[PDB]
This record gives sequence, C-alpha cells and structure tokens, in this order.
Amino acid sequence: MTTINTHLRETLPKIPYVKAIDMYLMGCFVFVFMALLEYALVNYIFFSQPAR
Amino acid sequence: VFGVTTVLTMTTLSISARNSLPKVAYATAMDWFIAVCYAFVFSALIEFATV
Repeated sequence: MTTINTHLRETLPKIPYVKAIDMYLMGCFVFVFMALLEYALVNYIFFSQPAR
Repeated sequence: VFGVTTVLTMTTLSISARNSLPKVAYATAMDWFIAVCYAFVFSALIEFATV
C-alpha cells in the first residue's frame, strides 16, 4: 500500500490538497493497518485467554 | 520481521523524500524529522535484540 501511494503520487504535481484517489488509498491503508493491529491484539491476549 | 521491514521502509522513505529538493549541503527540517524517526525505529529494533 505504501509503495503504491508513493509512486502514484510521484506522477502528479506537488499540490497541497488531498485528491480523491489519495483519500481512497488512505482508507485502504487504514484498513490494512487495523487488520495487522487486530492480529497483534489477538496475539497479546492469546496466552491469557484462548477463546477471546 | 517487524524490525527489518521498518528499517527498510525508513531507508526507502529517507531516500525518496530527499529526491524532491535540490542537492543542498545542509540538513533541512524534514531531514531532521526523518532522522529522528529512523532513530526511533532502529532503537526499537535494538530493544527487541536486547529482549
């Protein structure tokens, strides 16, 4: 996701405002980040409680 | 994997961000921010190594 957004941005001028595809990519990155965060939250509580 | 990937990402980012500006011989502010972030990341890797 990071690389996708970087390279995509490189092809446009240096505009201050967030575009629409930038908003979509930020949303997708938030979803991926939260997915990894949830995995780590499972890993943290897994030894104490195996059903949660 | 966390540590090595975060360091690799920070390296690629420090390389990409510098590409925009002309090749000046001093350190800008964004460069200071990138350096501090690289410090934090490497310190976390070294904390995992110690643990």
